[PDB]
Amino acid sequence: MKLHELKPSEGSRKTRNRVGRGIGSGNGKTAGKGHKGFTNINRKEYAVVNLDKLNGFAEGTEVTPELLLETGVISKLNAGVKILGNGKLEKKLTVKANKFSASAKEAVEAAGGTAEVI
Amino acid sequence: PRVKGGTVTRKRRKKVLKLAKGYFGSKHTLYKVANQQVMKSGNYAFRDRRQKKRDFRKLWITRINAAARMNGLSYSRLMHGLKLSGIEVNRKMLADLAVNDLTAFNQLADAAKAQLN
RNA sequence: ACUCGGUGAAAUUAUAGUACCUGUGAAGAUGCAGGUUACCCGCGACAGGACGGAAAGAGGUGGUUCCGCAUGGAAGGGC
RNA sequence: AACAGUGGUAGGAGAGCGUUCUAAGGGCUGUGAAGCCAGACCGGAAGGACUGGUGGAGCGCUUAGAAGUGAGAAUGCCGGU
RNA sequence: UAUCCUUGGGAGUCAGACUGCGAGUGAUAAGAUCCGUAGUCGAAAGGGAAACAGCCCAGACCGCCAGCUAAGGUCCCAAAG
RNA sequence: GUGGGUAGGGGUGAAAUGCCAAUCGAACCUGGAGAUAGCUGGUUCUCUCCGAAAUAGCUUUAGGGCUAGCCUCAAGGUAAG
RNA sequence: GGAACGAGGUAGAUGAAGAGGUCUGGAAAGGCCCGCCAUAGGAGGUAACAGCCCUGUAGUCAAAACUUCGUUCUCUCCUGAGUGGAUCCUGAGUACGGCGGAACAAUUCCGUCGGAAUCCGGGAGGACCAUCUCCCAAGGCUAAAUACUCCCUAGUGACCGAUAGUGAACCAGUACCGUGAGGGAAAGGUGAAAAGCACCCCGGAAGGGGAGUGAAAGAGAUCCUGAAACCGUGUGCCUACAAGUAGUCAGAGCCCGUUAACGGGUGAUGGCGUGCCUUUUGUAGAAUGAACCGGCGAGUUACGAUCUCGUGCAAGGUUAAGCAGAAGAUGCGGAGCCGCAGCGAAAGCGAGUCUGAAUAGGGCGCAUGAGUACGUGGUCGUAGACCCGAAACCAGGUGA
RNA sequence: UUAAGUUAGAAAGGGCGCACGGUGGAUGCCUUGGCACUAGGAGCCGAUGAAGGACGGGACGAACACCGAUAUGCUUCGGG
Repeated sequence: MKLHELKPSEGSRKTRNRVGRGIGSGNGKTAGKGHKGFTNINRKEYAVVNLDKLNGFAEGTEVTPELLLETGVISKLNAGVKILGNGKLEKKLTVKANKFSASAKEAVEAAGGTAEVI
Repeated sequence: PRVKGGTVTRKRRKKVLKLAKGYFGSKHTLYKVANQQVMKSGNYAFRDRRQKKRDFRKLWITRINAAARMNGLSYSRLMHGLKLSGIEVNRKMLADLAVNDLTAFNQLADAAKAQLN
């Protein structure tokens, strides 16, 4: 791209509409304006890592709140990690979460991995 | 940056003042009245380009009426006879020429007379 | 005041080659319609119009296990 | 190509013309630049050339970028008459 | 016959005027009184009614010194018996 | 005549406008201050497409504002109108 | 408290290379054909546009005398660590309480009265009552990182270019106005060089006409260029029987001859024709504004919200302050932010979950993922917020 | 010659176009002056009389600038 043949991407730049510069532009005399007119003290809020996130959670054998955040799957750990029963996680893998759901519990136990709770 | 501007204003006003050449008194000198007169002239020119087509037909009809009454007919009877003979394709304008330049066009009046009987 | 010699302003001002009558018309027509009059340019008067200015009228009773002060009691909960 | 369409205030939408500056490429110009004056030229409009005179030293083209961006009305402000 | 539904962005507008029908209203003829209901102007030029915002005919993209008609007209002004 | 005094929610000693530097029903100058105004006037180049409203319900409503009605642009439903 | 070394500041010194030839020209730095220097191609000037003509620039240096910093010498000054813990100290009308206003269980300030403890001692963790956790009040002193610049030095602008930019490019806070506080202008340009007109002629002079200088004198002192309004001289066509928003369409005659074009100027006669703007239901009006010409004169910027388009990456997307780097790009910095699930006031659970006895009903949410970081554009909100224009109120002053 | 008819031309001044001037300072080029910042300095002067001024000083007028009865300048140390 030479400095004398600069072309913008088609549609990225629009010309500003200047109001009040003649009656042929449609925005003349009147310039387009026409005529005269229970909260708690502290709440525990766990993070969420659905089974679908753990679906293909190759990441690491132990799904530690650390790895979760380290790899990036979970960001702000907030109060703590919580696995939720959404998805069909399918692979031999251990797990380490602060809290679990009923569906998450039965899925991890039917999988065959550990389900220790901090 | 700042933009001054004098050249565009001077040129745009000079074009109008040059279009107003030949008007009376202040109307070819001062920009404000010359602009008004030029706009009025544009309107008049449109209206009169229509009225010209209106007026030349009126002139043609008058001349045909005169030359036809020189033969014993009127304009209406002659036109009806001419149309009734198919020779009416001939216009009014061309008829009127063949009235100031060849009154031997009476041939046409004779044909209309023959058809009107 | 007027004529001649000298000197020399101001209010006002869309452009203007700016007649009269009878009608028409958003207020009252010079500028619209129909008619009637009128050679071109001045000077002095009048005060008619002057769309000139002046004017001036005019409840108790009565649910809550929610959290709970770092910790418990002790307090207090959206509705 | 065949039909159909093209009055317009408030207003909505679209496509453009010019001005100052900056960047890149290309150029003009003391054998005469910008500006000013005249003309019977070109485009659908905003506009753009070409000749002649004056002028006596700077200016413009292409593609982008940024705006103190275009005047006939404000009992506008300043100057000239 | 080609419109109408949803969602989203942007609006302007909130003293309308006159004319004709009704007969809803003094339901009768009304005038009234509003009520409806249609049209035009507003935002619409052109031809007619002498002149004429709202009446009658009719909706101007631009040229032509071509033709046919609408309302209204055909002794002269003034086109045509 | 000359030289002096009374100062602004004050003086001219309550009773008088007769006024306080062209200013007086509250002096003047600078600042808050580019005060505020629903009131008034103005808002600068061009062409193309489409094109309104002046009606109902609220607002201490007062020509101002809000919700419906009427306009335009885009995307979907599609063929419902 | 002195003394030696180093680097600065307040003057300066040195510093490469073309008269190249030739053309136009008043003049060469320009054109064309040739060479050179470069740690120097920043800038200004010179008769036009210069690297090599001048002043200069890069690089090297340089200070008698004042100063600003460093480094060293000199100078001056100077104990800490243990075992215990028999016995004393660890900040007086204070800590805290009443009493009123202040402020405003209330909250504190100040006064108005009171009034402890003190190591086994106190003070705190919203109050109180106990557990535990941190600290040690009523004495004092401390640089740096931060705020701003009337000034001085070196520079830099997609800043202005004489109605602009400071009010002030010029003997400007001047001239003027006012008793005073105070208010507050206008006004830049000969030419490269004065070479700025000897002399002759008309005229009292002013001012001209020659002569001369100069590239130019129509560059001659408000002396670059010089537009419009406004004012004149000459001339081609028309005009003294004619009623007009002054044009437009038709049209002879006369006079010309162009960016050669179904040319230009003027027009006797015929038809049609109630200015522009604002406002209003509606204007030609006895609604409103403009004497004319010229210049200046109004929808911006910052921070939030939201929508569309573009680009990157995508269930993930992104850095902020700072550090280094020409006031740059950029590199690193991942703390933080938005999204990837909802519901319930909360309590908690969870593709569901609250309400309701209800597995009744009901509400929301999944029930087929797209967001995020920038940029352009539209609109909204807060900032003087499109521009102009009141009466009033307050503060500090000046005037008999 | 008479009669009856037609036309032309006329400019006191004026209108349009053109040519040539005057007045007046827009426009274009230019910059002596500004505006906004950056990097460093420096952040006080005064009873040993300050900031700011009045009056004076040159061979010969007024004014600006500089200086103070030692008055358009004095001494010294450096540069040139």
